[PDB]
Amino acid sequence: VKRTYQPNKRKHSKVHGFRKRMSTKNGRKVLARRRRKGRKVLSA
Amino acid sequence: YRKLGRTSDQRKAMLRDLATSLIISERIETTEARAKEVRSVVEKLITLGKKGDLASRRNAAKTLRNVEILNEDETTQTALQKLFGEIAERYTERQGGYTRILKQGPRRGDGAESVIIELV
Amino acid sequence: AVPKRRTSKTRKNKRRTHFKISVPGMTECPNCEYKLSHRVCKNC
Amino acid sequence: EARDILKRPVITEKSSEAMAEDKYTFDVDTRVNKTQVKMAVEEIFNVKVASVNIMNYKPKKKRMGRYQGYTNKRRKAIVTLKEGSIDLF
RNA sequence: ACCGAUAGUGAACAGUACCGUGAGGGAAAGGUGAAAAGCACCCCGGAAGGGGAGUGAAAUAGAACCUGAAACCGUGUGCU
RNA sequence: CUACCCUUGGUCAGGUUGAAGUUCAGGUAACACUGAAUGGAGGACCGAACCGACUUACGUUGAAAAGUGAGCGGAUGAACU
RNA sequence: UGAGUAGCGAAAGACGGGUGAGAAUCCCGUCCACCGAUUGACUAAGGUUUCCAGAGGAAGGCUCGUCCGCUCUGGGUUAGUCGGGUCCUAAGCUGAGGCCGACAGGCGUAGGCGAUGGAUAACAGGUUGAUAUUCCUGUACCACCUAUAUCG
RNA sequence: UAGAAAUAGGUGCCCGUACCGCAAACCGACACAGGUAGUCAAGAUGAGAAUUCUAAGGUGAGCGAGCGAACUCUCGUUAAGGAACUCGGCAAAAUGACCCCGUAACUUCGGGAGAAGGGGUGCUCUUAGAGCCGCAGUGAAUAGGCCCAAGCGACUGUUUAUCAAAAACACAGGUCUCUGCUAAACCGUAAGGUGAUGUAUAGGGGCUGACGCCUGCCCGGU
Ligand SMILES: [K+]
Ligand SMILES: [K+]
Ligand SMILES: [K+]
Ligand SMILES: [Mg+2]
Ligand SMILES: [Mg+2]
Ligand SMILES: [Mg+2]
Ligand SMILES: [Mg+2]
Ligand SMILES: [Mg+2]
Ligand SMILES: [Mg+2]
Ligand SMILES: [Mg+2]
Ligand SMILES: [Mg+2]
Ligand SMILES: [Mg+2]
Ligand SMILES: [Mg+2]
Ligand SMILES: [Mg+2]
Ligand SMILES: [Mg+2]
Ligand SMILES: [Mg+2]
Ligand SMILES: [Mg+2]
Ligand SMILES: [Mg+2]
Ligand SMILES: [Mg+2]
Ligand SMILES: [Mg+2]
Ligand SMILES: [Mg+2]
Ligand SMILES: [Mg+2]
Ligand SMILES: [Mg+2]
Ligand SMILES: [Mg+2]
Ligand SMILES: [Mg+2]
Ligand SMILES: [Mg+2]
Ligand SMILES: [Mg+2]
Ligand SMILES: [Mg+2]
Ligand SMILES: [Mg+2]
Ligand SMILES: [Mg+2]
Ligand SMILES: [Mg+2]
Ligand SMILES: [Mg+2]
Ligand SMILES: [Mg+2]
Ligand SMILES: [Mg+2]
Ligand SMILES: [Mg+2]
Ligand SMILES: [Mg+2]
Ligand SMILES: [Mg+2]
Ligand SMILES: [Mg+2]
Ligand SMILES: [Mg+2]
Ligand SMILES: [Mg+2]
Ligand SMILES: [Mg+2]
Ligand SMILES: [Mg+2]
Ligand SMILES: [Mg+2]
Ligand SMILES: [Mg+2]
Ligand SMILES: [Mg+2]
Ligand SMILES: [Mg+2]
Ligand SMILES: [Mg+2]
Ligand SMILES: [Mg+2]
Ligand SMILES: [Mg+2]
Ligand SMILES: [Mg+2]
Ligand SMILES: [Mg+2]
Ligand SMILES: [Mg+2]
Ligand SMILES: [Mg+2]
Ligand SMILES: [Mg+2]
Ligand SMILES: [Mg+2]
Ligand SMILES: [Mg+2]
Ligand SMILES: [Mg+2]
Ligand SMILES: [Mg+2]
Ligand SMILES: [Mg+2]
Ligand SMILES: [Mg+2]
Ligand SMILES: [Zn+2]
Repeated sequence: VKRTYQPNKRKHSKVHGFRKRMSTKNGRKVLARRRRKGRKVLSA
Repeated sequence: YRKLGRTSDQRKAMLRDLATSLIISERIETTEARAKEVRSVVEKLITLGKKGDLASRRNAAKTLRNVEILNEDETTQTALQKLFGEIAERYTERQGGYTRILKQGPRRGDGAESVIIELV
Repeated sequence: AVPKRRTSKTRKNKRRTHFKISVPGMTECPNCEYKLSHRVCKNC
Repeated sequence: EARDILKRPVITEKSSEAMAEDKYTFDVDTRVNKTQVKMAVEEIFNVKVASVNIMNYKPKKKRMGRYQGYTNKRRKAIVTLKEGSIDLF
């Protein structure tokens, strides 16, 4: 049966990518939180 | 008679293959139950070959496979030709009992009893 | 459907009383070491 | 910059088979185009270049114990000579 | 008159591995020996692994390496 | 994923039926009207692909956190993708 | 503990020969059998080296294993014309100035981005262990540049 | 419109290109009986991409060997009877393709209808007959069971992904009501939008629900 995750490079980059995060204040808050926690990966 | 863990069509086909392989190679290694079943098939075939007539040859053709055998030097013959040629002549004066089974013991993969069945 | 109580060491070994294998039926090879009775050497 | 464009010759069985057909294989800088590679080859080896074929190789997953990683990404140029010859050895 | 590896940071070797579309969640894992002197050589074995011979104060300190409790798993047998 | 929607693409073996119109032959003062032919309409019919999920059997520490087998509904449309 | 118990995930295999310490399970052969509007062939997405060769058999593989999509070492993807960019726009997204809003921001004009559509020049054959309309051979085409004689 | 050649030789960049790809490599925690868009479309049979067997090409399914107990599951047959079973004919059996006859009540005149119910079918020869063989000739596979009557809903469609597909929702049709346009209604604090690049034969909201015949009395209360 069809499952929830149907991968799509373009969709993934456009919704969760770096530039989409930079595009809003709350996305920049996400990036700041992840930098503060010390994550290796900040976004897609 | 044994079922050999196969359907009737599969069992019939396997017995034909084993009988033809025995006729060709004259000595094969198989499991105990398969050999005990195929001794009857092969010996009835040899009986037909000793009979020798055209009807016997066609009845034998009902059971034998269509395999070719390269003989001493690049000369071919069929398993049916060998059965009605050399094999039948070898057993002209023998009344039954053209095969024997020699037990070898269990084999590694499944513990099955390996045996050799050969033409006498 | 499920064990009501665990099986003690004593009961388990009692049950395993008959869980064993037997010595093979074997005979010395008069000419060709030892072999299974009613079997050919197949290696000698 | 011609000696920065060309990093090293590629010596493999396939590259030797290409050498038999006057085709020379180099690892090149990953930021250069095939026109730059042709000019660099002409400047360094004083030969005439008929054509350049170029390709990119993705980083290769690699490990050393618990340390898994990647090799460097590569750019491979195959240079077909019009005239001249190149004595790498 | 703080902790001493289940403690003390989540983290003594990690915001990693792993999980999630994502925001996010988030581990386990310290100790050979004073010194590598880390077992030449022989034997069984394809190897693994062993028995010797050596090193060492010690090898039941041989790297799954200080100590090595209990559960649990075996071998022998004094009484039954 | 799922619901609705927007833009832009794709897909639907075969068989059946035979609307309106048109032509002819009548019929008429004219027009109705009749018959044949043709014509090819329809959220039309039967039925594969495809889309469903009515019954039943199996499965129920599953092959599977919703499936499989056998039939079953739709199948040019408010279709499916 | 339950227990050497349940299970080992839709099915047709047999034999010969080989290799090996070890073979129902690897290789080769013959016969048999299954799919065939597909269990065949080719594109897309997605994955990202799983591809090829040589070597291996601790772990992984529901058994075995000499084998492997597993391990080690070394390799492999070639384009003016294929698909995309140096072309075009749709939905939608964004948006100089601008309008509105406690802040943060929301909306929107010109403009821009954006294919699932429009435009757009290369074909046949051969060849490798692994690439091929990309490499080679043969024969072409398109755009630009220069040299030897209306554009809008 | 304003406005201001051939020939020869040469040059032509970046990104992707391996491999799997209706799967052992993708989505399903698995080398998971599931899900995954398009394209190519052989022969015999047939209306056909149905059916059965094959071609191209691929594959033998990553546990086996025996035995042939009960019981469970899938499958086949069954004397006499034929729904006596059971909540209920659940399941199974029966029907089934093609060609030719024939076909009721009722009806919105389309239908109902494949109504129902019958007949035929192999092979050989001669030009529709004459023969031949079997228990059986669409000799396999695949291919509607039908009729009478009542309730509900007109109808095709839609629904509780994962115990309910229905009489529930929708529907074409009816009616009431709002709305004169910066419409009403709706989203939004606003700007800006939908309504609509529409304008009362239009747009929103309530109720009813094809069609036929109809839809009575009460305005005291809200
Ligand atoms: K390629
Ligand atoms: K009243
Ligand atoms: K009133
Ligand atoms: Mg048997
Ligand atoms: Mg059969
Ligand atoms: Mg390229
Ligand atoms: Mg401690
Ligand atoms: Mg800690
Ligand atoms: Mg030692
Ligand atoms: Mg030793
Ligand atoms: Mg020793
Ligand atoms: Mg030692
Ligand atoms: Mg000690
Ligand atoms: Mg210790
Ligand atoms: Mg098609
Ligand atoms: Mg219809
Ligand atoms: Mg589909
Ligand atoms: Mg549904
Ligand atoms: Mg089904
Ligand atoms: Mg119907
Ligand atoms: Mg239908
Ligand atoms: Mg146990
Ligand atoms: Mg047992
Ligand atoms: Mg038990
Ligand atoms: Mg049991
Ligand atoms: Mg069992
Ligand atoms: Mg299996
Ligand atoms: Mg078949
Ligand atoms: Mg490989
Ligand atoms: Mg194993
Ligand atoms: Mg590998
Ligand atoms: Mg804007
Ligand atoms: Mg303001
Ligand atoms: Mg496109
Ligand atoms: Mg290839
Ligand atoms: Mg390829
Ligand atoms: Mg694979
Ligand atoms: Mg498998
Ligand atoms: Mg699968
Ligand atoms: Mg699937
Ligand atoms: Mg067709
Ligand atoms: Mg078919
Ligand atoms: Mg009966
Ligand atoms: Mg009867
Ligand atoms: Mg009866
Ligand atoms: Mg009764
Ligand atoms: Mg009763
Ligand atoms: Mg039924
Ligand atoms: Mg039929
Ligand atoms: Mg007849
Ligand atoms: Mg209804
Ligand atoms: Mg319906
Ligand atoms: Mg439900
Ligand atoms: Mg319930
Ligand atoms: Mg239901
Ligand atoms: Mg407007
Ligand atoms: Mg109602
Ligand atoms: Mg009503
Ligand atoms: Mg009333
Ligand atoms: Mg009043
Ligand atoms: Zn012996």
